[PDB]
Amino acid sequence: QMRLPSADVYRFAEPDSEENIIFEEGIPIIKAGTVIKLIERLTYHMYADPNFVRTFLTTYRSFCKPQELLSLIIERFEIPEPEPTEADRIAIENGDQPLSAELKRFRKEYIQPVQLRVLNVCRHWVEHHFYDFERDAYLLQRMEEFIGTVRGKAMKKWVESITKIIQRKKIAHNITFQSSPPTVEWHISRPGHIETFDLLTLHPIEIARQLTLLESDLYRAVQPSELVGSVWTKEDKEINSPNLLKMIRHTTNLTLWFEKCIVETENLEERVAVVSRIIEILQVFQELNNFNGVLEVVSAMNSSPVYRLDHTFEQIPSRQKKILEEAHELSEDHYKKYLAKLRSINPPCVPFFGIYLTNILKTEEGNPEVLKRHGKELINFSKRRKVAEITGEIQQYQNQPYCLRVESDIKRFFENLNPMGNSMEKEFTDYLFNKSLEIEPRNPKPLPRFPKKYSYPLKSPGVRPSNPR
Amino acid sequence: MTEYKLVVVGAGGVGKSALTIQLIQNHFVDEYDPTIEDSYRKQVVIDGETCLLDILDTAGQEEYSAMRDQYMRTGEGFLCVFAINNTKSFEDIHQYREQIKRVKDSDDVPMVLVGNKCDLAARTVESRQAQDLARSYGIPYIETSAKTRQGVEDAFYTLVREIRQH
Amino acid sequence: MTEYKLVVVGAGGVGKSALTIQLIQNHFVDEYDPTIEDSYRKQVVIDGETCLLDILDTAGQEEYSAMRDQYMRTGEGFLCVFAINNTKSFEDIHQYREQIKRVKDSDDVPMVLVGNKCDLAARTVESRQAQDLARSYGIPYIETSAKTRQGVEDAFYTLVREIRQH
Ligand SMILES: Nc1nc2c(ncn2[C@@H]2O[C@H](COP(=O)(O)OP(=O)(O)NP(=O)(O)O)[C@@H](O)[C@H]2O)c(=O)[nH]1
Ligand SMILES: [Mg+2]
Repeated sequence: QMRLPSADVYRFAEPDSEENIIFEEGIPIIKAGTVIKLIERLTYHMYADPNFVRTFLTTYRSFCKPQELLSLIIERFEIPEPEPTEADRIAIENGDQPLSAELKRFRKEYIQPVQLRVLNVCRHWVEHHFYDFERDAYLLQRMEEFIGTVRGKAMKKWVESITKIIQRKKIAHNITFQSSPPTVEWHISRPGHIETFDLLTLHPIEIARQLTLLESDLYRAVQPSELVGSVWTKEDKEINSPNLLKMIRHTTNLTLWFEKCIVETENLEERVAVVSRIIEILQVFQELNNFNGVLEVVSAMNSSPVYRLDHTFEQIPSRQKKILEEAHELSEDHYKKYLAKLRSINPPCVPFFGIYLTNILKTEEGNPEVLKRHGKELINFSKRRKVAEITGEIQQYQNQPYCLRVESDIKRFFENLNPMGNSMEKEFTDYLFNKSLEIEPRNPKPLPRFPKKYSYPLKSPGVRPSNPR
Repeated sequence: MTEYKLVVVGAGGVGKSALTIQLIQNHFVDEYDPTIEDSYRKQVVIDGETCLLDILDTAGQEEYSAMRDQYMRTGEGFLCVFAINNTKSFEDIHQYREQIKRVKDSDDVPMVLVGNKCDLAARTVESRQAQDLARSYGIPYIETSAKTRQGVEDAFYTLVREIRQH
Repeated sequence: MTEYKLVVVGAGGVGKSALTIQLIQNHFVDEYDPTIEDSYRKQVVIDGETCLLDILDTAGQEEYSAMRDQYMRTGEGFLCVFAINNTKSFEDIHQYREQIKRVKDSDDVPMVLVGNKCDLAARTVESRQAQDLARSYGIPYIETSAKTRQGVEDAFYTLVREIRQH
């Protein structure tokens, strides 16, 4: 077989037992275990699991502190070499050079793979979870000292590599595309005249494209640290989940802006034009696989102020009612259609984050942090593999970039959108609803008429792109 | 058989998902995976009649405030939850009730007020306060501890009874 | 949606990591940072069918036994890479092919011969030579450039089709 070091000088040698490591009922999958056992598997010498490394580096803070994680992997790296075998002693005692077949097998099959995987955990730690180091300066000094004490011709390759990555992170991403981005489309408003920009004056195709770029960047900016431990729901959410909250807020302001554009267009004929344009934007969103965008529109159409406008929707063409209906159907029966849709599209895409938040939360509130066995308290790692499975899925959709050209002014126009103004949620929400009652009173109150407000043609240019450029 | 769409509303952190979980999941299994089908349906017998509970839980999505109307509209009954150690969440109830009344376009919407005990912190809302608020709205008041599974079934079953008698 | 397990192997420095990050992020890694073991996930629609690609990026450093057989056990398709301006990397190809053929124990393991860095002008490996090797193994030969994306999808997706048709 192969003799491991003494469990008295190397803790990571204690044998597996029902009291320190539980496996899931084709590498083994850990259900639970001690921090020591978990770190042993994190850097095992038999197989490999980049998947374990991410799960661990993403969730360990709840069951082990950073300073402690580092001490532990340094101990893990510090493997003691075995004693000369009887054969070797015989040779040495005779003045000849020992073959040391066991020492060499032990270095090749245990030490090499373990030390390398420890360095690997260090590379990833520093490379994608550098925040642990920004918040703890001493932790970083220790990492540097450690990496700097690593002697060896072999290790040299990686030591240098990790040192550079560490410095690159202390000091302060270009994209190449298959084909070229389609030409930016203009309608009534022209380049430079940002004073005219509005829901109907900009080309609907372009509105969907620019919002899709905005929404995609917002999506790709959410880091796993903003999701783990359900921190976006704690009182320090503004500090721990800034990127997430920024993205959710954009979605809200956009849904509200859509609602405002509708209910503030008192004239029925013009409001119908407004609603049609929004449904057309929805159409392009589906095309671009921007589900976040599709839901913002679905949400607006289903809000109290808009939902009740029967006279408006009665005048919407069938092709569009159908588009809106299928879109609405995505969220029915607990997002069944949507989940299926998302699993089948060819990205890039911009998923709806709501689903992930709900699952991550239920997973954190429905699984114990530890599992007790014979008194001993093991770390419930399966709970962690479940949260990481979700953060991984989120990350998978963050890689693929959209091949769309940014239009600085339209982007700016949408970034400064502020439907609510200086009002508070309730006051504004009530305002929109009263407007809805004004433009289309509750039965049997008669339906009034109102003067038009738009001075430009309301005909949409349509959502089919043009070729010239 | 009949299916009741029950919706759990209330500020974030009050323990809405914990309630939903406590009711639907199997409390006698080491692992729970919310990313698995029908983790929202549950067949139960209430007052003899056998029905199917479909719980609409959106915990974690509190921030998507403009998606609220949509989520609510399909509910037939509502659990208005709040934390007993969180006065804010309690003072939030009034508006949650008004939002439900608006989206359902009705003044007689089946609902229950639920005071949940999340942790061992200092209670800051006394049940009398809640009882009185609940009475002014003409609705049932139920205190819970999803953490010890106390009062959970009671809160949902009471809501279903409200629907059956509406 | 089906899941495919791709493994990228080959001498250190040939561009195994660059090709993968170009595929996954449409970004060209211009600096050198030795790989120990990395994994990437990618959902993509190939030939009208939605796939979930699991790509394992290995360490080229040809002085790491044991760890090798370890990852070739699970992989179902292999990308054998060499740089067209590194004759030694091309001559290491047969080693990898033999090792896979052995680990997975079979003579028809789905693979693709990939000659990378075809953007560079200083070519020291002739397409004809590479091609001859691919024909001897009964696999396709695809020249790529992680820098310009040239042939990148072709290589990875061709491998997917081979795993599907195997
Ligand atoms: N001009 C050019 N340089 C390339 C190309 N692909 C990789 N390189 C360069 O070659 C070097 C090594 O690439 P890399 O992807 O790290 O190689 P690897 O095979 O993963 N190395 P290892 O096995 O050590 O992890 C880098 O400096 C990278 O930018 C290519 O197509 N063109
Ligand atoms: Mg590499």
